[PDB]
Amino acid sequence: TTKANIKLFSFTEVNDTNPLNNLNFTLKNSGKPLVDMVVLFSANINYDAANDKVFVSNNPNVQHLLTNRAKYLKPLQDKGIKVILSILGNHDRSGIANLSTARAKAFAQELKNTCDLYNLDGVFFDDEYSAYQTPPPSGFVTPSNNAAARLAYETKQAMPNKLVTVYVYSRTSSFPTAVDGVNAGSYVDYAIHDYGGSYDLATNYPGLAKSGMVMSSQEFNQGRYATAQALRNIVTKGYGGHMIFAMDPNRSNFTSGQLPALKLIAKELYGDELVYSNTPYSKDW
Ligand SMILES: [Zn+2]
Repeated sequence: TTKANIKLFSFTEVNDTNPLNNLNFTLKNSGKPLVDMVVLFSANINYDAANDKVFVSNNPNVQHLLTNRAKYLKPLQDKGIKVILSILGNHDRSGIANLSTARAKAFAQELKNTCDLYNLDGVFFDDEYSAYQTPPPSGFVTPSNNAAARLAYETKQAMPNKLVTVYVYSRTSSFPTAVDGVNAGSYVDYAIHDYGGSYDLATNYPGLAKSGMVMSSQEFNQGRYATAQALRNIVTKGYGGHMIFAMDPNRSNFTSGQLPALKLIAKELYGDELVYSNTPYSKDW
């Protein structure tokens, strides 16, 4: 009748897959889409040495989708699916976890600009691949969860109506110290576990409610799947979401690995049945 209030996050590797594939899965009884949020993986954080500015760097694949958002993103949004832009390190001195307070304020502004320009629903922070320097260059600090917390906090302040989501990994795995006297629960909307993670996040992000905790993420390319027991645990403990990374009906493992997992999610999380459309969406770029 109605879809359970457990959000399914689907991370689409834009270098490989068309995000419209997220439309191909429906819940038989409720008639609703299986996927609640699509994360475009991923844009990058980069440093412009000339203007000493940190900026959102989009590779040709991300750019393609943003540029053509009426084609690739609007159809998701029209169905009520939220579209989130991931931000990842990109081999230079800048990253998610080493901005000074001033730089964090400036980057949060950049994020806000990007989200406004392309009508994005929020961001996902993943602190990986930056080439952090020692000692820290000018306007950068030693990488730390506290510096990451500052960025997440400034991002929320810049766009209070949009989603701020973080990875339970590296320096965004915990924000135990208030920022300007505000707790994590006040600026983080969702914290997403690394593959198979299932522990409670309340102490990692003080103030974060169970509804903001995304558990036992699956990796559909590598074939790292959740058990039925792990999914039932989400329902019985009252957690708010689940995540799947790199779903792609065009990959050779779809029938043998992906589909059975998607059917298990429909059953265990939503107590319903999966309907797969069988609509081709290829990387047409
Ligand atoms: Zn690279």
